[PDB]
Amino acid sequence: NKCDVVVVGGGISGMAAAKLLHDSGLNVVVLEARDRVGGRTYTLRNQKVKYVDLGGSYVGPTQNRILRLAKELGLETYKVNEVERLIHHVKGKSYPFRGPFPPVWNPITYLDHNNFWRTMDDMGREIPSDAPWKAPLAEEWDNMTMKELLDKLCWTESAKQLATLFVNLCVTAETHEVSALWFLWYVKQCGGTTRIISTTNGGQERKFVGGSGQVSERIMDLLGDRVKLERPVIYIDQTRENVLVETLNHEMYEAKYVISAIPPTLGMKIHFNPPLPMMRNQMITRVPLGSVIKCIVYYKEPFWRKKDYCGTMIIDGEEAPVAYTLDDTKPEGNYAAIMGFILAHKARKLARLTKEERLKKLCELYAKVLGSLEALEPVHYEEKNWCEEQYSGGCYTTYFPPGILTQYGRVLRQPVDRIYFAGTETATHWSGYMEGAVEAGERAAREILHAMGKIPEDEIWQSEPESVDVPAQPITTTFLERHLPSVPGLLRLIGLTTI
Amino acid sequence: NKCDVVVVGGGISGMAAAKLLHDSGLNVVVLEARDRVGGRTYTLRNQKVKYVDLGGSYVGPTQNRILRLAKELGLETYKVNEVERLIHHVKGKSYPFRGPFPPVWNPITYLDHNNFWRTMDDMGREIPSDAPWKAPLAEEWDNMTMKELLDKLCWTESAKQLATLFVNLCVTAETHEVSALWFLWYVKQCGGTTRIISTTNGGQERKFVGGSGQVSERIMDLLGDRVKLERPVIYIDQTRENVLVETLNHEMYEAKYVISAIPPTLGMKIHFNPPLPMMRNQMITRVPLGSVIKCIVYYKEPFWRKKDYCGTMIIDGEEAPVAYTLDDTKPEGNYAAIMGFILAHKARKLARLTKEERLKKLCELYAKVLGSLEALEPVHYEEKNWCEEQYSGGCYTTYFPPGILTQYGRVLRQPVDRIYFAGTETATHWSGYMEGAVEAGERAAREILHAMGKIPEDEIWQSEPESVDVPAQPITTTFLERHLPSVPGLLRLI
Ligand SMILES: *Cc1cc2c(cc1C)nc1c(=O)[nH]c(=O)nc-1n2C[C@H](O)[C@H](O)[C@H](O)COP(=O)(O)OP(=O)(O)OC[C@H]1O[C@@H](n2cnc3c(N)ncnc32)[C@H](O)[C@@H]1O
Ligand SMILES: *Cc1cc2c(cc1C)nc1c(=O)[nH]c(=O)nc-1n2C[C@H](O)[C@H](O)[C@H](O)COP(=O)(O)OP(=O)(O)OC[C@H]1O[C@@H](n2cnc3c(N)ncnc32)[C@H](O)[C@@H]1O
Ligand SMILES: CNCc1cc(=O)oc2cc(OCc3cccc(Cl)c3)ccc12
Ligand SMILES: CNCc1cc(=O)oc2cc(OCc3cccc(Cl)c3)ccc12
Repeated sequence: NKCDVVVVGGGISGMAAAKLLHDSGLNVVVLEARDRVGGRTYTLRNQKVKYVDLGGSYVGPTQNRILRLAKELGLETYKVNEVERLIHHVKGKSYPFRGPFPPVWNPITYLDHNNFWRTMDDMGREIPSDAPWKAPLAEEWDNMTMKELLDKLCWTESAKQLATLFVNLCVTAETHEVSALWFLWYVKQCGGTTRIISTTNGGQERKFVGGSGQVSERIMDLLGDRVKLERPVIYIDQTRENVLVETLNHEMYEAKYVISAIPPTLGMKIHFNPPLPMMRNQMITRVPLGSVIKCIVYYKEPFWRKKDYCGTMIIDGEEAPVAYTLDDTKPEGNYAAIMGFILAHKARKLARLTKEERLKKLCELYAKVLGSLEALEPVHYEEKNWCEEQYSGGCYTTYFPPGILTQYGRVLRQPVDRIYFAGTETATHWSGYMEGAVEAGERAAREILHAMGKIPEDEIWQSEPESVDVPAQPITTTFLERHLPSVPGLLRLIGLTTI
Repeated sequence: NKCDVVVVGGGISGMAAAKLLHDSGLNVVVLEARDRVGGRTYTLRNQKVKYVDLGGSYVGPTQNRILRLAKELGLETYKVNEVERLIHHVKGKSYPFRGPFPPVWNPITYLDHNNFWRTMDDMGREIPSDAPWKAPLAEEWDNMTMKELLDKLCWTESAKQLATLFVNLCVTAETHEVSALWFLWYVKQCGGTTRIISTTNGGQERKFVGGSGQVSERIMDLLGDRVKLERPVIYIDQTRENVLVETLNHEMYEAKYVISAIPPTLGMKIHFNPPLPMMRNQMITRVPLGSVIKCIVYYKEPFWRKKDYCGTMIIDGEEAPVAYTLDDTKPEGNYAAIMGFILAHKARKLARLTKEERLKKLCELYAKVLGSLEALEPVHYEEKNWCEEQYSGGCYTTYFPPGILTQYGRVLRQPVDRIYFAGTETATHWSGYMEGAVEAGERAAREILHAMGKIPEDEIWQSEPESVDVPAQPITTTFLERHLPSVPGLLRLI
């Protein structure tokens, strides 16, 4: 019943908030809808896999908050396999390569690809991380889909196809579904194109030994009976001196403040008294989550390595159920496995199939991409379609359709009386990720500490020391990358010389 | 506790469903979240206005279901005033006109405007009302916004500005917010551009004497204690023999079937056991409602009529708070008033102001457009910002952003075990309107009657005889309207 702060949601963000408040000496309760903590993270354990992350998994350089939290909890990381060659599969053929981006040989196509990535980052620099709606051309960019932007920017089909895959993979949505402003913000607030797409030196560099679910689990262990499982929140009443929070299983909690640590749209599952202000009322109906099935195929051995393939495949084309894979083999070299994502419309299309039918399609794809009959011999399979989750709404995160971020973005983390907002969606650095979950949960917690007069205003937002274990190499460009013309830039140059 | 069918929501759709089931001899309960019925319809009564519709108000020819239901309940209509001239206000000047479309005099602009409207209806002819995702170009059109389509189609700024207003007014959303496929479906399923934009012979022809709220109120009267007010549904459990429906005020209802008669996205406010199927689970997060403030300014007399203006104003441009008005004067000629809509982003922008600040802005606009100082002397004001409503989500209706209708549209009215789906959003003719509310409520009710083996499958969807009181006249076009080239067509000829 009675406490200082009720945290709604026991994912990483809610757990990080609750831990900070608990450590500060406050009495906290975490009300979690599911029979488990972790939310969009979920580590399955069984004899066949030992452990496997079926939700969020990867961490990397510049994600210093999740790294610090995990380290404090006694967790370790290991590096995702990228020793051997990556594969880009396009128009039914595989092209091995090294470095984060597939090589492009055609001079015109090269200019177009180079300009595409450069322009994404150029536009990103115009967008404040903490206020994307303040970008000089916010309205113009928000009123266009990523599809429209790619149609304008990409003078080759090659670049447009790879860019489309980029968007699908980053935000588990179609290019025509999402705002260009929001997408450009999302990439920029992860540190840019190179950082977001990279394994070595990027977001996919590492995983936690034993799974990411341990973050939320170990915090639950620290908090003991303060975490209440199978307590879906249905009602929040702020009309009286103390806030009243009611659960589906009929319990009532009373608190000074509340942290909402759930996906923004999932605030719709709560009836509010008094009603939410107009802007938040409408915002929470305008912010869907993406669509993805995470699929892990197990093999007797990591046989791809013998062919000098690391297990990374970037697979273009409608027929391919999976557009991206990574080696998911244990650091010990056993439980050989390939992780793949079925993205956006394909998650909808292929959800119709049986688990066995999806396994077959994935193996047949991998056999072709890897030129390896061994891919047709899986030993085990695990998968999770996040689209079916009542208490997530999708994965990885919330996307903004055209027009929404400028009109409603400012209220995303604006407090509503004594309700403060956590959740990765409200972060300003790696929003959408476990890192963002920690940033937002701790910031929301500190907003409450400030409201209680326990800390000064300048302590609400806090910098994070760089990890000593996972140092971040800077993102660099070459002179040629900086200065080579775009395709229309080249055509202008040609038209000028021929005059 | 125990009944045959629980209807969630006591708007027109839920009430129409409940009435049909009740009349068929089933025991029905309507669970309504608010302390009132009517939902997106709301008639306010006070001495100053007598009555005023602050929500849905207009009905017209081809909307035979709402007309039949209202007539049965003892309601009458009257005609919205369209005797005198309409006004199109463009680049700071008023241009009076007659007929449903504002005239264009420049020959290039004429071809562009003519082509715009014609093309909307041309495209609509390929979109099945009951399955827009089956349009031959469904994916191509769904993956584009209306902004993109208008950018392609409109060779003049004049046409683009008017087309933009058209979209904003029809669906209370920006052109860049909405799917082209969904918008073209929406217009087509109302009978096309002429029918949707017309007062005389169209959707805005009539209002109900005493207000549209009387539809839901009078059905509540018929059902008596079967309607439970202030019972927001929070939980639906279908794991057992009978469906269990729980309300926020702790009550439990048990039924054979449920009708969900709430806006699709408001399904999110209900916790489901077992969880919803994947497609519906995500669908209900992808379907927002539009944004609108409905504003009624009252005057001593309908002074505009003296200048041979009917009170209809179509007002282009960003600066104007209100893009469209109609005369809201009572049939008796008293309670003179102008109804105006503050649409889409302007609803968001102007919500920050006080009621008095909005009144001043509207009066000053109307004085400019009507060319009358009388507009500066209001006697009363009423308004309603539908964006603030927890149990509507907005008004008039649900819009589909790009990519959604093709991917999720088919599950809108697909039953989930023993839950059937009503609500105007699930209609196939005048979806978005009170007419669609009736169609969907009655159809959902009949799905349940069929599930119970009480009627055959071919009786689930039923035709409606034409109203004798509000007969429809045909929509016509001229030879020149049909055959004049577009701007690029004229350029190809050159
Ligand atoms: C699903 C997914 C996510 C993911 C990804 C791959 C998949 C398939 N890959 C990632 C990766 O490699 N690295 C990374 O950093 N992130 C990755 N993501 C995203 C990541 O999982 C999320 O960003 C993060 O886990 C989000 O954390 P957050 O704490 O913000 O949100 P949550 O996990 O969704 O937790 C919300 C909790 O609230 C509970 N809930 C929901 N509604 C209620 C109500 N009404 N009452 C009480 N509790 C509620 C949920 O059950 C959940 O536990
Ligand atoms: C708001 C509006 C609507 C409108 C319009 C102008 C405005 C400002 N102009 C119209 C017009 O001139 N002519 C016309 O035909 N329609 C016009 N519209 C739209 C019209 O009002 C709607 O199409 C129609 O009213 C919709 O009816 P429907 O029955 O389908 O939906 P509803 O009215 O929203 O009713 C839903 C009810 O459900 C209750 N509710 C919501 N959640 C719950 C839960 N969880 N539990 C129980 N009840 C719930 C709502 O309170 C509501 O009463
Ligand atoms: C930021 N989005 C999350 C994300 C999770 C992931 O597991 O792999 C990615 C791989 C990505 O890029 C791989 C890549 C490499 C080369 C070209 C293209 Cl298009 C994409 C981008 C994002 C991700
Ligand atoms: C479809 N939407 C509902 C609707 C309610 C209404 O009250 O007036 C309208 C007026 C409309 O059109 C008026 C009009 C006339 C001439 C040109 C343009 Cl752009 C619009 C269209 C829809 C409506």
